[PDB]
Amino acid sequence: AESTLGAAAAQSGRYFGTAIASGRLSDSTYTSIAGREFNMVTAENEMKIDATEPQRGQFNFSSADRVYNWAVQNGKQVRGHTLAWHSQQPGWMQSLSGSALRQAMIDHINGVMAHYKGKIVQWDVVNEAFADGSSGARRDSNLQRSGNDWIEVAFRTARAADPSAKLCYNDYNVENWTWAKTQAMYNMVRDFKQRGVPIDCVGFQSHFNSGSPYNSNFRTTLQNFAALGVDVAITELDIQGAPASTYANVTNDCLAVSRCLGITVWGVRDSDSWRSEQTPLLFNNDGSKKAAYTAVLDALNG
Ligand SMILES: O[C@@H]1[C@@H](O)[C@H](O[C@@H]2CNC[C@H](O)[C@H]2O)OC[C@H]1O
Repeated sequence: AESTLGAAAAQSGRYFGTAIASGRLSDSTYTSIAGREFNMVTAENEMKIDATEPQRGQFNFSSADRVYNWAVQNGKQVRGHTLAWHSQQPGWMQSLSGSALRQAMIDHINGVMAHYKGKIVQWDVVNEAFADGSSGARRDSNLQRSGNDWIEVAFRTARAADPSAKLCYNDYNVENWTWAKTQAMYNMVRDFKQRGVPIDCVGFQSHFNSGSPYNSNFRTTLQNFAALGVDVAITELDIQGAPASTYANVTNDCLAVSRCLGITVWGVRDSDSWRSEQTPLLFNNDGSKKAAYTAVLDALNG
């Protein structure tokens, strides 16, 4: 047994990560608890398209590198998040469509991945490409309107840019095996594997709440994606109300699936959360451990 989340995960070769925000890196409580507890970091915003390429062709890695360097100085690996996405696009990219957008998408992938080549264990190459609801359709965006192949092109680009990185597709509302969105993502990954599209991993954001609740069948989802020949990762876990039982359940689903790489929670203290009103994380506002912390640690320790 181990006394911290990352170390406990590492006993089985897994990680326990968090999202890190550069604007919080002057908060001594934040940096010390995050430093102690996690062995994997995702930048909460700093590696997104707008942050890294604020004008076309003009990269700015200052905030991204602050997060990256904090991670490596503190003994963590890094998940890169995210290269191609409808959200948080800079204005210049929102104005592009079709072939011009395709070139810009490719250029963005190449430039960001080159900056971090060999340094990033997993990239969320593509984020949130499916619609919610019963259709299983692709989400509408400039990217999708450029062609159904946008996603595969992004992956092929990423494979060439950094052959050392695990290339992940990341999404939410894809945890429940019975949901249409989950099935759409399953069919995509299966199709990609069958056609030689390079994809190594699927990220389950795992933003569980009353409208999109955890189900025990998450384990079935994880198993079934693993059986396609991809790793699986829980990438942005948070749970409305931070119920200890649900947190243990998710943890045990990862531990039960050999291809589950690890778990990232989407922030440190409840007050750091993008959904702080839902108190959905493992640490209280004052940095103390919640009941859910103990349930996760105990699960990681068997
Ligand atoms: O600061 C928030 C940030 O937490 C949020 O992160 C996204 C949550 N939804 C899924 C995405 O994959 C995450 O990047 O993005 C919006 C920011 O304002």
